[PDB]
Amino acid sequence: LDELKKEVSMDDHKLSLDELHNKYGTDLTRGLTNARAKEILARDGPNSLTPPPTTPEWIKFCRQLFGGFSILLWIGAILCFLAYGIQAATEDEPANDNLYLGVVLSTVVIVTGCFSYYQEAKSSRIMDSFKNMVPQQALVIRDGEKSTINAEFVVAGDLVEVKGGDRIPADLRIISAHGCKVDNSSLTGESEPQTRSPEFSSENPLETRNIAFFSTNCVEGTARGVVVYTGDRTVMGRIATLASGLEVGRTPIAIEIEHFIHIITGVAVFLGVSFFILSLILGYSWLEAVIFLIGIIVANVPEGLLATVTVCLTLTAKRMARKNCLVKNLEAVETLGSTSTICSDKTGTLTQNRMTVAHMWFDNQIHEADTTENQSGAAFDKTSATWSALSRIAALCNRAVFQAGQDNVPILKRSVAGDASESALLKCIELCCGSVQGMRDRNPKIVEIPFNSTNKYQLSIHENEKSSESRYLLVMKGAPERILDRCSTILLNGAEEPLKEDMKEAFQNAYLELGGLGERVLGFCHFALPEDKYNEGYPFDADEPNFPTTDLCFVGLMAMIDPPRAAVPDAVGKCRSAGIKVIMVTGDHPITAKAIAKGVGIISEGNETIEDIAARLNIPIGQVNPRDAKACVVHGSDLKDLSTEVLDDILHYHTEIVFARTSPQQKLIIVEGCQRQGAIVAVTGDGVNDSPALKKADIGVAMGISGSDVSKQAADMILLDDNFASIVTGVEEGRLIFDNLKKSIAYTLTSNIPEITPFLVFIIGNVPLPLGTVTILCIDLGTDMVPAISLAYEQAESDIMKRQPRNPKTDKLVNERLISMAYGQIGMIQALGGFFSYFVILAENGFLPMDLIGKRVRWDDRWISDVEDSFGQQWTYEQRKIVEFTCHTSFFISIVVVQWADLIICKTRRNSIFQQGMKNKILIFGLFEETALAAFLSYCPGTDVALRMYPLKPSWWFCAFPYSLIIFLYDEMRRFIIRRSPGGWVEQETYY
Amino acid sequence: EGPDNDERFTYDYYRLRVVGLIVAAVLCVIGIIILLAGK
Amino acid sequence: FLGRTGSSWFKIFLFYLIFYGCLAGIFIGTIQVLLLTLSDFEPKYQDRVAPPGLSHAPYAIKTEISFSISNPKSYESFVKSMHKLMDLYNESSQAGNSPFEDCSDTPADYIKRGDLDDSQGQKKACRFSRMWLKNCGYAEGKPCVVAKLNRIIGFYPKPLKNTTDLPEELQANYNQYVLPLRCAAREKIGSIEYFGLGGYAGFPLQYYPYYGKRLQKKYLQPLLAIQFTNLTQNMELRIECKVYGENIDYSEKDRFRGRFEVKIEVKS
Ligand SMILES: *[C@@H]1O[C@H](CO)[C@@H](O[C@@H]2O[C@H](CO)[C@@H](O)[C@H](O)[C@H]2NC(C)=O)[C@H](O)[C@H]1NC(C)=O
Ligand SMILES: CC(C)CCC[C@@H](C)[C@H]1CC[C@H]2[C@@H]3CC=C4C[C@@H](O)CC[C@]4(C)[C@H]3CC[C@]12C
Ligand SMILES: *[C@@H]1O[C@H](CO)[C@@H](O)[C@H](O)[C@H]1NC(C)=O
Ligand SMILES: [K+]
Ligand SMILES: [K+]
Ligand SMILES: [Mg+2]
Ligand SMILES: [Rb+]
Repeated sequence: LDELKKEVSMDDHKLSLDELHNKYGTDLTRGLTNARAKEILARDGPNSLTPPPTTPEWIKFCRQLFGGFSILLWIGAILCFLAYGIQAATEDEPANDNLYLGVVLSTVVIVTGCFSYYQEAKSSRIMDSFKNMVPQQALVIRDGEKSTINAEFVVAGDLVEVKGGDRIPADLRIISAHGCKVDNSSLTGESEPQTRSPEFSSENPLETRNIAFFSTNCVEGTARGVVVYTGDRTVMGRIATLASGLEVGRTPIAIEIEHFIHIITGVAVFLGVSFFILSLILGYSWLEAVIFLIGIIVANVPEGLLATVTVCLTLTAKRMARKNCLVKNLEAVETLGSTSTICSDKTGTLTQNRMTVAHMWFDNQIHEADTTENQSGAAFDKTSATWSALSRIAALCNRAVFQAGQDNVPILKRSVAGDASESALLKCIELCCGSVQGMRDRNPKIVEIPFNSTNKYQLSIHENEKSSESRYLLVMKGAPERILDRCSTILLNGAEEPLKEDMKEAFQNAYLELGGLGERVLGFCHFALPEDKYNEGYPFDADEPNFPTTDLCFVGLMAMIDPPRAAVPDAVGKCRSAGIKVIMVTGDHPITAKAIAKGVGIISEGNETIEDIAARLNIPIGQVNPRDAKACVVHGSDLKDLSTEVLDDILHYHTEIVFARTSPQQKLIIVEGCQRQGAIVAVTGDGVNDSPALKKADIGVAMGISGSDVSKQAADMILLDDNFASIVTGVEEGRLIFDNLKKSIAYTLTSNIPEITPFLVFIIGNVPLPLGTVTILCIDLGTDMVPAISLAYEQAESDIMKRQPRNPKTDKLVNERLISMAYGQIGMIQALGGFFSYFVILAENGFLPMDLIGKRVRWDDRWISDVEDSFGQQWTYEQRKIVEFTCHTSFFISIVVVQWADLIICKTRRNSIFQQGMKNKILIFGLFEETALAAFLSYCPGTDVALRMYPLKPSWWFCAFPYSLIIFLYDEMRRFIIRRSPGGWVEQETYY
Repeated sequence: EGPDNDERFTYDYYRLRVVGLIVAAVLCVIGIIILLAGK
Repeated sequence: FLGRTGSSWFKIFLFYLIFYGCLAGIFIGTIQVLLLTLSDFEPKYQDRVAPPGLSHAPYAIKTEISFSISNPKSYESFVKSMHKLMDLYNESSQAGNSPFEDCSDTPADYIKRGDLDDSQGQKKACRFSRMWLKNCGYAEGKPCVVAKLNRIIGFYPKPLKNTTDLPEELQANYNQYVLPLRCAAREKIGSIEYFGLGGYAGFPLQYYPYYGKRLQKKYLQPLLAIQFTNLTQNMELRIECKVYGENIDYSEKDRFRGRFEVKIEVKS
């Protein structure tokens, strides 16, 4: 469906103005007829974007109500009402058991539904942001007259007019223009104004001057044009549809959840029906056969687990909110940890998005300035008298000014009225020479010639601030070579000197080096005009050369670039040390893209492209073995004629990849290419041209300050302070939460065994029921909750940023090793500790373990109010039941006591508690509150009715203590083996 | 005692409940203290 | 195979065999020590049987015994359980001076055979003749229910003293030696008739305290036969038999805590 939109567009900028009118039945001068425009409206439809059909929240909520655990809990809830129905008909049961348990279980499903619904959130308003880029109104020429109309009423063929400050209402063929410049950052991510004129200037319509696009704005001048595309058919309207239309897809974390749901659901249905038939064979009435099944359901399903996961995710997202990293989708909290490839935009993401002075060439020496936002570098020069001469030209031969009321904000961050290069120079001098306004007050400008297309230079004449002179100084800047052809002397370390071929060659060298760094280079020179030839009232003519512009003194060079953000180089290296592949994907030109790649460490030192090898060896590129080149730089124009299989080979064959001059669909294609190889991919960006890629990414991260509204709609995560170091933190947090989820899951599952085994022995042994159904829910929904959550606050056991990204095909959240430990080893020890306390309670009340076998028949018989114990005493029905429920209560408390040790062992997968310590305060809180809850549930009056919880005698609490301790020792010995031999036996069997 | 051994079939479940609830409360307070060591 | 290789499948079996073996051996060990802390003659706790339960022979479907007099197999169900109990109180079961003793044919005081020790043989229990149960196949019309006080080791059932007012106000009040049992329903549409030891409507205190199964096997607890020769027919009658005493109490939950709940209906 969207495969059409993933392709490069076709256009009609090649046609003549006249020819273009024939195609759209239009007038170049009079414009369309009121009737013809209305006709075309009904024909083509409105100049608007329609949002894609969404899934209502209704269906979204209910889709969770049927996912494995909820299905089993539904079967339980209904099976409760089943047994209740069968009762209400047969023998009038005045009880509330099956009825209430059926109500409780149905509530558990609904509430669990809210948790998973909260986790599976999708806040997407892509198409809405795009719609915000179409103006409310447009100016059209109809019947030879200009009028403002609803922009939706704009059709292909009419004559539209735009001027500085307004949004392009539709894709236009420029037919007339006067000084028109446009901001195409929507399509390129670059905000430098692009001229628009009627002349065709490139085969590529996205590069030609005679096309203006919807989603962009006119920055200055005026233009008229013929509408060629409207609504969804515009270049960026298609990007809108592509972006808004892209299928979301399941996250890595989501896939893991479903996976263990299958496992646990599997064992649940297995043991469920495996013992349902095992009971009927033993001659159990279907009346009972279902009651046992309900218990089996409740025992096997970890009722509180899915909600635990959600809370652990939420708590991890809260910590990241506190580092200026907003998470829109709870699952995106983990994806960053599983990320193996980052596709990053350059401008406004890796870079500050601001022309900044990078180097200066004066005194036959290359000086480097500090490009960082917060200025974390050092000085270059202050002493040289040459510097002050260059500094003066940079301030004086400059027409840029700071906007009013910025004195509060830092120099480099403040808004400037002017072109990017003049702003850069302004901020450079203001920083290291103080107030520039001061320099422009001490040296009043009397005449100037602003930068001309033809002159290729800008000159200014000022009254020298010096009192002993107060004469006229000439300054000029422009193209380095043009400035050179106008110089005779060079200000070396203070004093001038003739411009010999020697210094002239050093100039060329300096010029070539700076240009090689992808930096824009300017020349600077001045000339102190002779006093006798220029009186204090001498008039200077700016129109006609009234003053010399030759034999001037060359002062120096200055170079500039849109520099990396301070934290970016280090963040890139850190991603790469964690084994994450970092690719650059930018709408910017290749020379600039490549230079920043080396600056931030995308391309490491020494690595070459095929073009680099060819130039170094002075040989044809076809003569170069492409396998000798680990780095590559792909232009979008070449990308366009490559198949995906060939794109896949590029991705496979290079470690250091730069995709430059890419369109928005091309970014999507590169992302998909990476994913196709089985990689989890993150995208980082800030422009509307990142929207499709951000949507398709497993996780999209947008910049918060510099980011466009669209990009932040398309993302899963926002960096609110533009701190790229947050990606590094995000991946670290993502890995940590993945491990801690394992700990929390194992902990929760472990207590399933002591809830399952009592029901089994109840059938096979014919003893009184050791633990009840209600009692199970008091564990999974009550006591285990805070402890399970607390594992989310566990510190790393080792340097997680030192390991490679997990293999999502092999490294699962829940594997066989977890089940073996939780179900086969620790849970089994917990089961016994439960049974022990059960036998203790009964034996101390007169029913010794031996006489318990095959007694349930008489025990449950409501009409036998005289059962004989081991000592020959006789018990009524309600009397023995009180002891039985007291058994449920102590078995319950036994679970809590054995979960103490389990909580401590689940703390660490490898390390010892004596190494990791007990610095998790939430965990300790869990221990205290868990025990408080259990005690309250046993001793609070009335709980014997609502939950069948009975007061325990002090000695009862200590039954499971020896089992709780064996767990601690056992797991500590086991992990001691793991560490002592990384070999594999204990490791490959039990290492979560 | 002999025929007056009524105490043999008696248990102070009332005190046990009072003590049990005291303990539960104090464990609840202790937990808050440790948690609130930083929020 | 599914998971691993044969070599791995073996090792995982050798482990869980030794592992579960140890766990079973430990579990058993903790059961040993538990038993080692317990007496053979007396349970550690008795507060959960404390107030004695009162149970009867007619096995009630739901605290109810409804049947038809004009039908044979209508009551043959209740006669099965009635027989089961009384069959134990046979004279052939109580033979010789061992381990039985002839005790007062009239309600007497308690009998202490020492302590709960094995320092003596089987503590000798009082004989009880089912022949003390006058009038009661059993009552084919108007049932002859048999009551019973639940056995508790070292329990001395103490009758109420005639200090103040009483339900069966002072009638045949053998204050010193009888634990009374008065059945009731207002709703007085019946005819209560009690049979027992010495002809009294109670339990003779000479059968106490019970020394337990280990120290007193073949021991016999006193019975109290109750006959309802009601002149009514074809209606559910809620009859409650209540025992009175210093050590006797009741509960709204446990409807068998020192009392009966019988729903007789001679639907004939
Ligand atoms: C306990 O006493 C009952 C009294 O009914 C015995 O029942 C006797 O059963 C036999 C054989 O079935 C009959 O011939 C008699 O008529 C019954 N009564 C009597 C008085 O002998 C019963 O057998 C006795 N049980 C034991 C174990 O001795
Ligand atoms: C109540 C009692 C009788 C039930 C005992 C169940 C035992 C036999 C179960 C419980 C957990 C189980 C193990 C759980 C995990 C694994 C790892 C997997 O890669 C192979 C099977 C294996 C090794 C299972 C084998 C059987 C097992 C040990
Ligand atoms: C009980 O049986 C005796 C004979 O043993 C008889 O005289 C008497 O009438 C019976 N009593 C009743 C109330 O039927
Ligand atoms: K995404
Ligand atoms: K559990
Ligand atoms: Mg950008
Ligand atoms: Rb469970």
